[PDB]
Amino acid sequence: SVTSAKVAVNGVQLHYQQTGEGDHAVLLLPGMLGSGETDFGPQLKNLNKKLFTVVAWDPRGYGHSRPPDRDFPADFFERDAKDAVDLMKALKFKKVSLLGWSDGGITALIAAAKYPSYIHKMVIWGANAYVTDEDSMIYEGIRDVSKWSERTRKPLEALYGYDYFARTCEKWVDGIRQFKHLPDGNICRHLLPRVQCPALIVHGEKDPLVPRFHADFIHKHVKGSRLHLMPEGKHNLHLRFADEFNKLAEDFLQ
Ligand SMILES: NC(=O)[C@@H](N)Cc1ccc(O)cc1
Ligand SMILES: [Mg+2]
Ligand SMILES: [Mn+2]
Repeated sequence: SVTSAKVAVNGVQLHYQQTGEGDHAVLLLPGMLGSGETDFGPQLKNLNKKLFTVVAWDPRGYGHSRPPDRDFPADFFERDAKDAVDLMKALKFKKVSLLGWSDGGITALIAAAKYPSYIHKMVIWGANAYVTDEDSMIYEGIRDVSKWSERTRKPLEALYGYDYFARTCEKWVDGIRQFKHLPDGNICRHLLPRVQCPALIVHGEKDPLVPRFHADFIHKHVKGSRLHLMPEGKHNLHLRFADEFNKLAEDFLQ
């Protein structure tokens, strides 16, 4: 059973889902336009409820954390990272582990680096710490939700309605473009060496959105990290291979 609610954090009413009675608190961080409802069903259902207390949050402007509407300032990943940690603190957790997917993995990396005393362990997949020319072709190619996959679009179109979905996606691409102009096309290359907790980087070898060199780079610069490659995994490996992923995550977190 899962409970949904909102809590006031940094001027916004953030929505989140929570389940479990475990003493090990875990936050599930969704990707672009994601939410606990669309990105973490299998985890909120199957992660061990005796071992963990699981929380899946909706970044401001995403999921049900509306208003406000989503905007992408130069520091939007850092703003989400602060909101995520403040949300867990508002929920009274003294320390937490992070499971971050894609943009959520980027967010998790930043949170671990900026609030090291609050993060126990971290599991991230599909994240990229910077943008290259190869990446540009990829994100520019997804700007138009019209060309998106029918199966991948349906859930977001249902949650937000076509208009908000389409527009926010365009604004997301515009936000990423700004990183390309910065030195090293940096998003969080500089924070990787500051992650002090045990980290597990998972990557689907058939991931069509994030080239593997991005996972290799994060693995290289996050001290003590482990890199797990899934031969058949794509970008949504925690959903397509949920039992395998959940087992992997549960083993690492304990
Ligand atoms: N779903 C998300 O959170 C995006 N980070 C996925 C993505 C990665 C790289 C890209 O070039 C484009 C899209
Ligand atoms: Mg450089
Ligand atoms: Mn929600």
